[PDB]
Amino acid sequence: MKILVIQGPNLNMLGHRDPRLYGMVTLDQIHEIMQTFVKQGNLDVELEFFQTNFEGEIIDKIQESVGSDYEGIIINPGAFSHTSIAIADAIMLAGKPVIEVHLTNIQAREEFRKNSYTGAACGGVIMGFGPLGYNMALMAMVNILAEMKAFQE
Amino acid sequence: MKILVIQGPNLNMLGHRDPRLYGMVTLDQIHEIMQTFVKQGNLDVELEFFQTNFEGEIIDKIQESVGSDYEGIIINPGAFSHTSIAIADAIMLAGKPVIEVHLTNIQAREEFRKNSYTGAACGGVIMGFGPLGYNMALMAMVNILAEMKAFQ
Amino acid sequence: MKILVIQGPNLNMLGHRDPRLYGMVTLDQIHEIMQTFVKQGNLDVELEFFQTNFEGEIIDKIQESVGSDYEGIIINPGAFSHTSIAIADAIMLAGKPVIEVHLTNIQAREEFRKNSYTGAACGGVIMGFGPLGYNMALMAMVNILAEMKAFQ
Amino acid sequence: MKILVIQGPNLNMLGHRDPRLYGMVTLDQIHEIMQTFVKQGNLDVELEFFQTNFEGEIIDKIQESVGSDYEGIIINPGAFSHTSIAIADAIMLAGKPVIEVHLTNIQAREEFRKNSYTGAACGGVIMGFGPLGYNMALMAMVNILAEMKAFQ
Amino acid sequence: MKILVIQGPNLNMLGHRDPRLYGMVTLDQIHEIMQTFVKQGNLDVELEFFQTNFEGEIIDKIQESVGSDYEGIIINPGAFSHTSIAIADAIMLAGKPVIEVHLTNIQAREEFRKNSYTGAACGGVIMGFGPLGYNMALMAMVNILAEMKAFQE
Amino acid sequence: MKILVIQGPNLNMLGHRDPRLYGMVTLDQIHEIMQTFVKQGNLDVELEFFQTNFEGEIIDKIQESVGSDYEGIIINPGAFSHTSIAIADAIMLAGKPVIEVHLTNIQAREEFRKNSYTGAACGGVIMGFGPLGYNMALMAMVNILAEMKAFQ
Amino acid sequence: MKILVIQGPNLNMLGHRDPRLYGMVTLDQIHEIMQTFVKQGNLDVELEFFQTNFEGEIIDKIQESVGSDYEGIIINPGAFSHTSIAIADAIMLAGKPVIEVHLTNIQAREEFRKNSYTGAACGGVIMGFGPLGYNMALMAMVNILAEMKAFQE
Amino acid sequence: MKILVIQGPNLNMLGHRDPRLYGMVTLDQIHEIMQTFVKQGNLDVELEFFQTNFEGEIIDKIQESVGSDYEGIIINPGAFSHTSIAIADAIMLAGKPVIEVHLTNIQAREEFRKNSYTGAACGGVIMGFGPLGYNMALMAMVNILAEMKAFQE
Amino acid sequence: MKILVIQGPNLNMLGHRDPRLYGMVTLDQIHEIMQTFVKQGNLDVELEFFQTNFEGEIIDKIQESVGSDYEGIIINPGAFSHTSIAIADAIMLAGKPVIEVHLTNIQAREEFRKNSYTGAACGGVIMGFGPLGYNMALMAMVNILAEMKAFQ
Amino acid sequence: MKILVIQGPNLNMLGHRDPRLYGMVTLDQIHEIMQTFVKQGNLDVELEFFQTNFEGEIIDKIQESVGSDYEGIIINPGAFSHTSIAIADAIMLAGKPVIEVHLTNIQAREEFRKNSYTGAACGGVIMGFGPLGYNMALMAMVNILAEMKAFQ
Amino acid sequence: MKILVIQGPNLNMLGHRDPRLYGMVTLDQIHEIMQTFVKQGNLDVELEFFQTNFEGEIIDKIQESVGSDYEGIIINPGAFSHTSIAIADAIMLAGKPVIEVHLTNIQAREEFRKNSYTGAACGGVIMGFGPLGYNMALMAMVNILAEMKAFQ
Amino acid sequence: MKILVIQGPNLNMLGHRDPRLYGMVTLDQIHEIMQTFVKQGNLDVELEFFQTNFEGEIIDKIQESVGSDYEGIIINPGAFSHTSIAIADAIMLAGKPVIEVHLTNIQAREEFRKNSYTGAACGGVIMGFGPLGYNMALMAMVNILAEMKAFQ
Ligand SMILES: C/C=C/c1cc2c(s1)[C@@H](O)[C@H](O)C[C@]2(O)C(=O)O
Ligand SMILES: C/C=C/c1cc2c(s1)[C@@H](O)[C@H](O)C[C@]2(O)C(=O)O
Ligand SMILES: C/C=C/c1cc2c(s1)[C@@H](O)[C@H](O)C[C@]2(O)C(=O)O
Ligand SMILES: C/C=C/c1cc2c(s1)[C@@H](O)[C@H](O)C[C@]2(O)C(=O)O
Ligand SMILES: C/C=C/c1cc2c(s1)[C@@H](O)[C@H](O)C[C@]2(O)C(=O)O
Ligand SMILES: C/C=C/c1cc2c(s1)[C@@H](O)[C@H](O)C[C@]2(O)C(=O)O
Ligand SMILES: C/C=C/c1cc2c(s1)[C@@H](O)[C@H](O)C[C@]2(O)C(=O)O
Ligand SMILES: C/C=C/c1cc2c(s1)[C@@H](O)[C@H](O)C[C@]2(O)C(=O)O
Ligand SMILES: C/C=C/c1cc2c(s1)[C@@H](O)[C@H](O)C[C@]2(O)C(=O)O
Ligand SMILES: C/C=C/c1cc2c(s1)[C@@H](O)[C@H](O)C[C@]2(O)C(=O)O
Ligand SMILES: C/C=C/c1cc2c(s1)[C@@H](O)[C@H](O)C[C@]2(O)C(=O)O
Ligand SMILES: C/C=C/c1cc2c(s1)[C@@H](O)[C@H](O)C[C@]2(O)C(=O)O
Repeated sequence: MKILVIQGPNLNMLGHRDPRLYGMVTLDQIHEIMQTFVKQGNLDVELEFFQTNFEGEIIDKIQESVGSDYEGIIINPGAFSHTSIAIADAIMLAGKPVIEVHLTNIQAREEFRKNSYTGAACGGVIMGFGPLGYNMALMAMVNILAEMKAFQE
Repeated sequence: MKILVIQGPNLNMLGHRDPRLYGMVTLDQIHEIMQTFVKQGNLDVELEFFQTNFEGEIIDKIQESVGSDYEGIIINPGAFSHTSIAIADAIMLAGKPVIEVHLTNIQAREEFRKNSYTGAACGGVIMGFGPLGYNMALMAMVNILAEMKAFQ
Repeated sequence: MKILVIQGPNLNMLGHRDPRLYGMVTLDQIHEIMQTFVKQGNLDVELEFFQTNFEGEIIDKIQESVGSDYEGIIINPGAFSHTSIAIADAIMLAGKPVIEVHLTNIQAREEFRKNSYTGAACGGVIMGFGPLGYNMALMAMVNILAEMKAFQ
Repeated sequence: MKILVIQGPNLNMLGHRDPRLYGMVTLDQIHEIMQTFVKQGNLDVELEFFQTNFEGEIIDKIQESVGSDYEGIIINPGAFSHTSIAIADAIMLAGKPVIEVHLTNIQAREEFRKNSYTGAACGGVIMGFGPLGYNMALMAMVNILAEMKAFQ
Repeated sequence: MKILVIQGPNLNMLGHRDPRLYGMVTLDQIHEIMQTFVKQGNLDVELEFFQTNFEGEIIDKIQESVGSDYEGIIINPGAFSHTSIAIADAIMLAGKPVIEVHLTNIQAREEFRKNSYTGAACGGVIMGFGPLGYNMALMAMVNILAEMKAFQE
Repeated sequence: MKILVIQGPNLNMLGHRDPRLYGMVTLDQIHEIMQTFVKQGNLDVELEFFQTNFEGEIIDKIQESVGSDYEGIIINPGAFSHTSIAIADAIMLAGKPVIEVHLTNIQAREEFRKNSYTGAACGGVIMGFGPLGYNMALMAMVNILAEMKAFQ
Repeated sequence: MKILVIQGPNLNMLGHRDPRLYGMVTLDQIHEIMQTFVKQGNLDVELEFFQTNFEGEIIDKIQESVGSDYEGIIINPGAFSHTSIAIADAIMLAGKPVIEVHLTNIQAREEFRKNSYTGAACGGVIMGFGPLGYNMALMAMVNILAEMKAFQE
Repeated sequence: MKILVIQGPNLNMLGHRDPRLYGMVTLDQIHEIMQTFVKQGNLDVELEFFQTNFEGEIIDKIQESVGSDYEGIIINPGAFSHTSIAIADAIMLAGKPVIEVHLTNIQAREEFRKNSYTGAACGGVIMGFGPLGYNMALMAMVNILAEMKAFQE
Repeated sequence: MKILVIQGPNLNMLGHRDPRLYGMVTLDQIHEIMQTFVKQGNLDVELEFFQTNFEGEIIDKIQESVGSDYEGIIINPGAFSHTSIAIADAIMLAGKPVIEVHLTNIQAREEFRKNSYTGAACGGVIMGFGPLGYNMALMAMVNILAEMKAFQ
Repeated sequence: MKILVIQGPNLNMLGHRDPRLYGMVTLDQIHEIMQTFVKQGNLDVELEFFQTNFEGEIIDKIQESVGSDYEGIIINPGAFSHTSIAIADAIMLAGKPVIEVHLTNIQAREEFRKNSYTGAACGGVIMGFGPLGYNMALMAMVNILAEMKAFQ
Repeated sequence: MKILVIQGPNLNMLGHRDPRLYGMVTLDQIHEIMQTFVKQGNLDVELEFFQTNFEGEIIDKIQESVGSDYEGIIINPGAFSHTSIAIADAIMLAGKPVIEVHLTNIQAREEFRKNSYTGAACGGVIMGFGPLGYNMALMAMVNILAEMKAFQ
Repeated sequence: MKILVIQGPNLNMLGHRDPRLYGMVTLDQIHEIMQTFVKQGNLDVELEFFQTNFEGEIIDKIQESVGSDYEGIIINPGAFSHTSIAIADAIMLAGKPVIEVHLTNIQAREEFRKNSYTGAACGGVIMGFGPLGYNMALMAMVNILAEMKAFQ
């Protein structure tokens, strides 16, 4: 099964900036950890990784999850989580399972980070586990897609 | 007269997703309905259609309108209606007629859809008629322009 | 089909006061324009016009609509748009098409004009086109009704 | 005991519109149910019923309750509950017991129904029991009037 | 000159209810005091008195101040002061001077009395002087209409 | 009919403290008044009374109403009305009729008493009648239970 | 009887700045108009005029209305109307009648002018009549002090 | 390692009430699934399960995580998530890792569920995965405690 | 005189956790300091100490105070200060002196600590002095009681 | 040690006005009570008293404290507590102990008295004890200073 | 050019207190830095410096700028920026260019510093550059005064 | 010094639309004025200019400032100032000085312009001076870079 990992604005700077707040592990390193999670689990999962600082590129990518190629999305929308009704609508419209991940606990930071339009549109949200949250999302997504398959059969 | 029809984020997914909310007519089907409204009315209107999920492509397109080709805009900014001061400002600086259309009644949904920066910047707003709203906007734009050329 | 045109408080003062805000066409002149739109289109539409400054007369009239004479309402509730839950409720219980019209763009004036209880209760809202907005509403109501009789 | 039952706007449409929210029992049926309750408990109570969509008619009627004819009021102000400081003041100035009734639970619907200016002016408030709430009010009104008289 | 005195909902109950809050002087007594103010001043003023509990009657009356019969309005809108955008618009549209009077200080009571849509539409507001406020409004209106006349000449 | 009457925090201090606000009738007296009301109307109703200052004991007790012993609850949550989402959820999950009672009019006191999470979860709410409100609730509960059974 | 007229911050610039908003009549001219109002009425009133841009000077002056010399105060607190809980408390503590005057209608301007801590502390408020409001306050104060005298006797 | 699973008010009614909103799987069934997760993983984890409808019992239990017996807590505070500053403080004071779990997405329900005092106090939050969220929390906690151990050595 | 010292949720963890926020003196050490303040002053004061994490145990204890044993309460409600209308109400109905103490300055922390329902219900509040605040409260309670017995 | 006692606007009117709100003891009487508390305790405390209605005189005085004469401030800013960021800032920059006192419980009055910029800037706040609050502050300041000289 | 530099409350404590927030450069040093900037660019500018903790002295001084002596004002109102509608009005009534300066970024501190009534009244606002901001203001003031004169 | 000047959405329309609000000077003219300012003060500064209507292009460009090419950024984010937490975070993560400029005074326009997420992330903010503000920023940037180097 194909799982699309979408990483939003500023995430490409992971490990390179503000280690104290977001950690030393880079985005390329998180994605290799996700692939090793699959390999070791022998999961029937093909991951695709996509990062962008553009709202419109995120939406275009989500819409491309139309065709029977991608089954689920794992998304960290970054700061667009708090502001983008347009990505939230794209998630609602996608009609495939979407899981939201935040490295930090967005309940425990500035008041302006508390709202997540996107996260409200997603089936589930994971926050404050750093990079591990992404392996937690994989685990979850595999289970959700298998349970959807059982129900269809 | 040249009329530019701008369709904002997610609008291209019409008729393919969430039919009970946004209906079964696709974006291509709305646009051919608008064309038929023109043809069948022998209106002297040349339509151009543009869809995008990018706020900046919308601004670029509104600014591209400045050069005596395009005379009015009919815009559905989608979710950017509620969030984009930047598009509101582009509308303000465009210095020609802009009508906002919404498929749904944005007073009757989530609280976060009630604010419209863009609609506040347009001369007129139409909402809740589905696709017919775009034909309503055409009727308006043609009367507005007609009346503008007489007053000049 | 019978269409009822309800004009709320102050609307009768049109063209006699504050022309730079609400224009120079009077309420009688808008209504004869709507009639001409019907006649000149050979629409099978019988218009009835009603103006009042009384919230209760508006409710009475919406309820009087219940009996298979009137098929849709075109309403400009005036200032009651922003304050009258009671008219919103009458609209909800009326069980037929209601379109709200506003002469001005109520997203672009005082903050207290942004809320519309009534417009939230209507299928569609039109604002900011001046008098033309009522012709836009007629076009809509006729298409809505047409489409309703086919689906029955 | 002469007890005035005032029914506010839209209440005359009971049973005739939106049965799923407000029930199939009509206003006339509720008033027969109140008389049946007065009989089958031998309350020395004479009911007077008054329905209106006019705020001012409700205020006129409350003021009429000045003369030693009517001893208490049972009121369902409808949507005026949420908006009418004028009816709340009329209640306050009346100096007779008033009891507010709502068919629905106005803590469990839209946010705009939670405020009741009127309810706050009343001695007590009943909500969410449908037509029975009016009998519950009768029960309390007879009791309140008894207490006042024992004190006299 | 003709001055219209509009008294809003509940005002007809003055002196008869809640003396403690609104006083012992009745509405009919305030209006006789206003007429005696004119008579004694030898003011060229004809007063018309109108009370109603209907928003629509107030608006109808204000609109009737169209014809060159009434020059100014003195209004106590009562509780409609706080709620009626429709009366505020009627005042704005009237294009004759309108003065708002409150018996009580509506800054010193419930929070819901603080907003006055109507008072914001009026040229001036007088509050908290009881019945005297109405003679204060007369004095003011006479002066305003005389000053308007001088300016036109 | 087994009907559980739950009385929330501070309610056991009735009559013993602040008589001017909450009356001189004690909680024990209110419960005798409820039994007297069941007798003098031959309601086939058995009352169980429970008072506590613990939120969790109220939730434990509502959950106990799972087994086909207790058919309905009459609750005065006290100050937990304004604060306890946990009791409101217990009410929602109970799937038996619940009716909320307050001695005072909680629309007419401090701003912090106006919210009732619990009341919103209940089928109906009664306030401002003092001890009588509990009898009013009984009346409604017996009726609600009858309607449910006729439907069964 | 002695009536103290307190004029708050910026009022000394009347007639000299922003004529369009506050008028051409200067503060010294308003005070002469008030004195002519007394003279012509033959009112038993001695006026004292005091302007200051200092909150503390206003409060000190109000407290000086302790001794049986001043019977009433007519105050335009200016912008301190909206901000000074300290002047509002001084008014409450004074226990003599105080009337608030605004040249403009503070209901019809910026949202930040709508609150009047001071005006809520005063028995009455007059706003939007320009200079005339001060003669309206005099009229009112004379009537209030005479009515207080009758009641004491 | 000992992991304490705290389940808050109403959770004991899982599977028995409102299946549509919270599911058919009971609380006792979730806890057996967590134990099978451990057994199958061969994790060095001893689970203790505790449910209560009492705020004070939750706090007492958290404080009992003082002694070097329990290393981490997995908590679903239920409705106390939104209201209990006292449990949030107990979490802050505990100085052991605490993970918050919600069955539902509390961003996508009533406005009153959006605030989580407790979740802000926790290192991480998981929401909207139903029962699976608890196995996701276990996975996370095992990883967090192992990483803490490596760092101490 | 008997003085009851009530310490609310988490207070028992003092000096064992978060020393930089709440200090290094334990709850037992504060209480023996209060005892020494009494002894060393030969005050005629008998202290009783009570800590709990349960809102209902606090209410129970305030109500238990009603019987002419206990003359005043010194309370630190902890986090319940900000949330418990139920304890505020218990304080109001207790009908004797209650002083609230907080170790920290609750005006100078998170916004959610600024509201104190309980402190609004107490005669006096002390905050920000650490443990010394409890000795300050003792000094106050003894002067308050002294002055109360003279006035009786 | 030198302790400066600053009394803000209106405080000089104590005991001469509104006795039921602020009591009958004058400002001079409070200050001689504080002196007696010192003398009778043989505290090594030299008090200086300052009252003013001027925000700037308060700031001037706090800044004048900078020079090794004055060691701590006891302040009642009066109404400036709720409005003066400028005094809050002066307190922050003063770099020595400041205790705020209020005669009344400012959590239990108008909503506009609940905010205290100044009290948020002080180490400790005392409110609701009347004049005794100033003796409480003295006790605190002496213990705070004592403890500060030992730690140096 | 005579340019008045007004420094508001607490500003005279620069360098003497809280160096970590406001720097180690004193107010006197900032004013020498401004003179050095006028020299090393030959601005025909004469500076006058005025610091005060009194709102009324700031208003008195702004009013003094009436007479054709002072052509512009450079002001750092301190905390009065956030609270003084009176100083904002004095700025508005002055009819000479005024420029506001803050040492710190008042968008990046407490929520209560974000509002500036004064800044809103000024032609421009500078923040977050420390002492340099005053030179930046000088630069703009000389330019603004030039533009006005070219126009003259 | 390589200094990047980023100009946000709508800024390329300077001088071409709404001259009354934003002036007649074009973006190209502002950038020549900045070069002229660098010359006539011999700042060893090389400017790079970048304008875009795309939020993501602004973030891409700020990230490009990672490599030791560009030492500081001067940014006018346009309307993204009020809405873009994403650009504010890019500013924060950049770890080079950034200075925000606005042509207009964003404290003196609509309420929706007062918030600046970006400005809050920046070292300083300049507003209301028109084109000159960019030179003021240059002045500060060269200084800030000097201070950092002296420290190096
Ligand atoms: C290199 C930057 C990573 C960021 C992650 C996030 C950012 S910025 C923020 O813009 C957002 O508020 C929270 C966030 O999505 C997270 O914690 O994962
Ligand atoms: C295929 C999606 C169409 C949408 C239309 C709209 C969306 S999403 C929403 O994002 C917006 O709130 C309302 C809206 O502009 C409309 O009703 O036309
Ligand atoms: C002659 C007055 C006409 C009015 C129209 C309207 C008014 S007043 C207002 O009271 C309302 O806010 C807007 C409005 O409904 C519209 O623009 O059509
Ligand atoms: C036929 C309509 C009945 C209505 C009743 C009510 C309405 S409308 C509403 O306008 C109001 O909010 C609640 C209400 O008073 C009730 O539940 O009884
Ligand atoms: C007999 C009732 C007189 C009233 C006057 C007024 C009422 S009710 C109120 O409804 C309104 O809030 C204030 C008011 O207009 C006034 O003080 O004059
Ligand atoms: C002896 C105390 C009785 C109380 C009742 C109530 C209290 S306290 C309050 O805590 C609550 O706000 C209202 C209330 O439920 C009622 O009016 O019945
Ligand atoms: C020369 C300035 C006169 C002013 C008067 C007033 C000002 S400023 C304002 O500071 C205030 O908002 C209203 C005001 O008190 C009034 O209209 O009288
Ligand atoms: C049987 C009830 C389970 C509940 C779970 C929850 C409840 S009630 C709620 O009280 C809370 O808002 C969310 C919640 O913690 C969750 O989704 O896990
Ligand atoms: C060991 C924990 C002590 C606490 C004290 C307090 C807590 S937690 C808090 O929960 C409360 O907000 C403030 C408080 O009451 C105080 O400062 O005394
Ligand atoms: C003689 C006036 C005394 C005052 C004291 C106070 C006042 S006015 C008030 O202006 C302030 O809100 C509370 C206060 O500081 C206190 O209770 O000590
Ligand atoms: C020695 C104190 C200097 C201060 C400056 C300022 C203060 S206090 C504050 O009171 C204000 O909020 C911001 C301010 O104007 C600035 O950053 O320049
Ligand atoms: C040609 C448009 C220029 C604009 C500038 C600005 C705009 S639009 C606005 O979108 C923004 O609120 C303020 C602003 O950044 C400024 O004053 O420089």
